[PDB]
Amino acid sequence: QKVQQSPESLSVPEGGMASLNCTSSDRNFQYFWWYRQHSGEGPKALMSIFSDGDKKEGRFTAHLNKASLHVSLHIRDSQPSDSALYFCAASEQNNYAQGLTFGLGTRVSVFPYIQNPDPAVYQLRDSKSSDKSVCLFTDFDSQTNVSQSKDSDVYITDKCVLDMRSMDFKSNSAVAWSNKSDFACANAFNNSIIPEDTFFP
Amino acid sequence: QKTPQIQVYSRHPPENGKPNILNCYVTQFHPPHIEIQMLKNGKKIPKVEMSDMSFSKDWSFYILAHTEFTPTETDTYACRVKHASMAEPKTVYWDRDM
Amino acid sequence: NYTFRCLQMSSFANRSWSRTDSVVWLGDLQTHRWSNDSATISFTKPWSQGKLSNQQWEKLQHMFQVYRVSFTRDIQELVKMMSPKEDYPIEIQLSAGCEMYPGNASESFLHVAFQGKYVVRFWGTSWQTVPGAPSWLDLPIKVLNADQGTSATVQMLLNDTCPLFVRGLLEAGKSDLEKQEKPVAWLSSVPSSAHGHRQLVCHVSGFYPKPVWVMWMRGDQEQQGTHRGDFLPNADETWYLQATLDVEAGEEAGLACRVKHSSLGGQDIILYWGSLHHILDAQKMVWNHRHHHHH
Amino acid sequence: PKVLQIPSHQIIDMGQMVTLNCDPVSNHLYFYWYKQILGQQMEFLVNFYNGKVMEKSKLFKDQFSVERPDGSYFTLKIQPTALEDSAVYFCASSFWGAYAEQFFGPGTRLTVLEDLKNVFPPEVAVFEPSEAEISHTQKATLVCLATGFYPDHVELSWWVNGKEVHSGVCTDPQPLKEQPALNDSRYALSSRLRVSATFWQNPRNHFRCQVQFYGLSENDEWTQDRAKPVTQIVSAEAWGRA
Ligand SMILES: *[C@@H]1O[C@H](CO)[C@@H](O[C@@H]2O[C@H](CO)[C@@H](O[C@@H]3O[C@H](CO)[C@@H](O)[C@H](O[C@H]4O[C@H](CO)[C@@H](O)[C@H](O)[C@@H]4O)[C@@H]3O)[C@H](O)[C@H]2NC(C)=O)[C@H](O)[C@H]1NC(C)=O
Ligand SMILES: *[C@@H]1O[C@H](CO)[C@@H](O[C@@H]2O[C@H](CO)[C@@H](O)[C@H](O)[C@H]2NC(C)=O)[C@H](O)[C@H]1NC(C)=O
Ligand SMILES: *[C@@H]1O[C@H](CO)[C@@H](O)[C@H](O)[C@H]1NC(C)=O
Repeated sequence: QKVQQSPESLSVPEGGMASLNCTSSDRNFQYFWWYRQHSGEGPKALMSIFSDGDKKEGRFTAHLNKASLHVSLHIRDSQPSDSALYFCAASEQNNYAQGLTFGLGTRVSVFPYIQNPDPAVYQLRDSKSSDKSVCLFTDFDSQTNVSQSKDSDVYITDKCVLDMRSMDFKSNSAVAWSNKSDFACANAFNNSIIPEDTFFP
Repeated sequence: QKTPQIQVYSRHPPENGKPNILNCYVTQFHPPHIEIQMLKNGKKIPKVEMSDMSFSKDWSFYILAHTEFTPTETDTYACRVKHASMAEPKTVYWDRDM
Repeated sequence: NYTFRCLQMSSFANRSWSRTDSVVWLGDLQTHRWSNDSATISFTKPWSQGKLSNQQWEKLQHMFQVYRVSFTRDIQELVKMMSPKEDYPIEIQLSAGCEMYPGNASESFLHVAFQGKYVVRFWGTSWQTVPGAPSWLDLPIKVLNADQGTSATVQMLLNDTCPLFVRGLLEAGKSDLEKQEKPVAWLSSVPSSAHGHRQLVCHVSGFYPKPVWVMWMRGDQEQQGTHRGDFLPNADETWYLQATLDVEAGEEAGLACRVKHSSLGGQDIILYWGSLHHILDAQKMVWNHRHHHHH
Repeated sequence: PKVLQIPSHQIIDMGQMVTLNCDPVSNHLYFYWYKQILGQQMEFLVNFYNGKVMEKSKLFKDQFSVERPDGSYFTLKIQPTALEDSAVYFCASSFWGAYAEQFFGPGTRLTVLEDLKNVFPPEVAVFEPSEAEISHTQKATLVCLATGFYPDHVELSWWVNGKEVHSGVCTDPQPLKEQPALNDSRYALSSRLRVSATFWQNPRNHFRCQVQFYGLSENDEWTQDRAKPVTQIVSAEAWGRA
């Protein structure tokens, strides 16, 4: 590929640091741009970096080494607003009318620290008719990774982060549901690495 | 402002009856707005060609006027130059012996 | 070693009247001309596009066209801010290009003169005032440096485009740059300037490249009183030069003008004062007169 | 000062002509079109300036046509349309052709289908918080489930007491296929809203899950004897329980 980026995905705690790397395979493609796309939107350019060395724009610094065709992006004091898809684009040297050559991008996920985790799985009843049931795995720590569903009949969503602005509380949550009556919250999420301190009703 | 220096000279030796080219080399002037006239017996020559205006290391402008001419023993040739730095137009006559 | 030069001449008469004309040189040869009335850059040699593709050249012209327009808008607006308020006429000259050195070595430059005085330069990544420049220029410079797209474009033009273009230009026009044009010489005399003295003129024309050697000789003895004139251009892109010698009456005998130039190949032009070749040239170059000198 | 694109989403049948509109930034000279597949790879298509195409990629087929007439949008026509043309199309404008920031638009979600018989709107349901959670955490999380929608043209939003809320809300970034083995499977999306137990326990508080679907137009022909899957809103509501 023309623009190689590493890592594929990165997870950083709030206030933490994240380093993104990018390399050009073409000697003519030595001028770089760092673009950022928030899921379901048009990308926004963070900064250009056409000369060797550092370029500091607040919490963001881009380093360039044209000699080794390497550009990098360093994020300090990572905020949830920084959770996006980071693109590295390269511009061809001496070409005054050209498009952008984007890399595959790095999926950056800024996660929060759980002061007191209370991991549990709850059964939620439907508002109109009880005929439907969902399993909610909430208040778990950031270390716990919600694994993908093995059984096709049961659907398990990815980890989600809520922020209760007024209360200054944040919590991770996973959702699971089944069309099959032979379904239990205890015997749900079995494929996932759930902690031993988990509560069940 | 800088007063222009006019230098009139033939391209080839001034052999009479032989078609030649007469050059007029205006230099050391400022501003670039100038009016260069080439004259045959004090009458304006029509087919006068000008070089594109350029400037030297000292930022002062220079230009070359030139026309096809057949010199004779009896005709006179001159370069009439009008420039902001001069109250009256300078006219240097072609003197093939200098 | 060659120097590529883009010479821009901008003149502003009022808030509505302005004019921007450019000429391009590779050494002493004109490669381009861009007059205000022409919307596109015009080639003055068959090899003026260098080794750039038609698409490459088009891309370059498009940005230059945008530049010219924007540059006029930009100055006209910076004239309002400038103090004293509107000092028309306004004469802005820009000298940009690169000097080629052996290998991949090259050095670019962009120099600006306001009212015929060198004031601003593009250095590294920013526009900067030069020592001595008027202190009022610091603000428009700070304003100029705010344009991120201008500093990026200027950086690519100077750092990449210029040397890359010139490299291919020297290759494309080598035959025309390495041309050897034979000089031609003739003699004349004028009664200047001190009493009882006569000035002997040695005319040398149509030589290329520029370096020559023209000396009045009395056998093998170089006459120390020789005054070499300035190099004067010819329309065909060749040169003219003259050497003068002030001599007392009768001292003309035994004198000769010696011309040494690269195109001759060791066969130096020797013109003997008094000789049949000299009388036969004098005879066809006569005119009706009496001499006047202004200098 | 922002690049605008009309429409947001568009569903077209194979072979038909489709026009993607874009209103660039005022004073911008160079215009662009980009193709983005599955919200990942961003692909350059065309560069347009001075009323002509300045650069085109291999991805810019003979089916694609680009133009900008005086006083109208910078457009991208696709005639005829192919199934592979289903992607998000991005408009971009810049002051320069290179080395200057390109300003992107929100994009148009083009969906080229074999038959429109595969288009289905979402079925939205709200799941009331667990009484166990209320007594264990003193916080009430209610989950919303949008189901059986095709194509992936949904916008989920929570509405508490008539006002749209953003605090304590967590919508899934990308939906899931009900049959991942199937090529044309109906997607499913979920969102969670957390409030204090005191707030949920109040039966005077009204919580609503609103799902905006981007379906078919009135111009499109609907042969099947079922409700037309148009650009509609499918909202599901619940009240606080004492
Ligand atoms: C176009 O050409 C110009 C030059 O003609 C060029 O400008 C130069 O770019 C470089 C690098 O971006 C600049 O060099 C730096 O200068 C500063 C101090 O002046 C140093 O801090 C830099 O870093 C060094 O020091 C570090 C140690 O603390 C090292 O870790 C590091 O390795 C470096 O050695 C570095 O030297 C330079 O300032 C400018 N030159 C001028 C005159 O401004 C410009 O970048 C080119 N533009 C493009 C688009 O290519
Ligand atoms: C040549 O010089 C003139 C002088 O400014 C330029 O003419 C102006 O151009 C703009 C747009 O075309 C007009 O709005 C003005 O009315 C013109 N002003 C005057 C005094 O004529 C002209 O642009 C320059 N030539 C080219 C090809 O750009
Ligand atoms: C502006 O400049 C031109 C020529 O230099 C002149 O003829 C014209 O009258 C001037 N404009 C005004 C308003 O005087």
